[PDB]
Amino acid sequence: FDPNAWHHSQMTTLEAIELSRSGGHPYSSPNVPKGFNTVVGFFFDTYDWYPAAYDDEEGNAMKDRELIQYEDWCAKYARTLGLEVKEVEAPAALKVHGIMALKAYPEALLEIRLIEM
Amino acid sequence: FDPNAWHHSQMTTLEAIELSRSGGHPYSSPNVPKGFNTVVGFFFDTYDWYPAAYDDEEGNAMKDRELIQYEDWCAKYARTLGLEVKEVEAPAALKVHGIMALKAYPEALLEIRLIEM
Repeated sequence: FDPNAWHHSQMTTLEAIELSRSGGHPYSSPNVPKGFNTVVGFFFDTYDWYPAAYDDEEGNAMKDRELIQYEDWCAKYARTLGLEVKEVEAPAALKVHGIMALKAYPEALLEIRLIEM
Repeated sequence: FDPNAWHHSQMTTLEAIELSRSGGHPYSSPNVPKGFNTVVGFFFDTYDWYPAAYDDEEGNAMKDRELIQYEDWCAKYARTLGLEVKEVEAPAALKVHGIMALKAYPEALLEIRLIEM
């Protein structure tokens, strides 16, 4: 374990630790229109991120079987319900895995899937 | 057994039995636009109705605690999501309790609450 190593969250290990202790996370997208969020963003806005969360995935949250399911569900119901879906820039921690952009869904839809079910 | 005694579903006892045996129910509304349905309509379109279902309520399905919850849920999320909500004529089995109209929600919204949850 090295303190100075670059963490897969695209910051120093120390910075990752400070970020997690402050209740933050690295997976928020920039310039997300108000009332929208990405699945991964809303998930860690709700639940706690800890630096070792995606060690096995080398930081690629979008390999999480849990988050993939949520993403598939949100895509499905936003379409059948005629909801607006926005495209937003991926966070650096996902840009480094080849994900350039993410779908952002209405927060009410995320609330149903991520909190109620 | 009186086959011609009036059932609270607003048909003869015999008629209610025959309707139940054919997989029908008395709680559908007339002239519901395609892709919409009421809570009570969708519920019994999904699950089996039997004549004695609402003996205790003298046929007022909208006194069912479950169905009240589903209705409250759909009104809440239809509003927050900005979904279209239509007003439709109540079926006779509810007009007899003073309910003149029911709210009709998008079928996708009903699928979530009544089947997935």
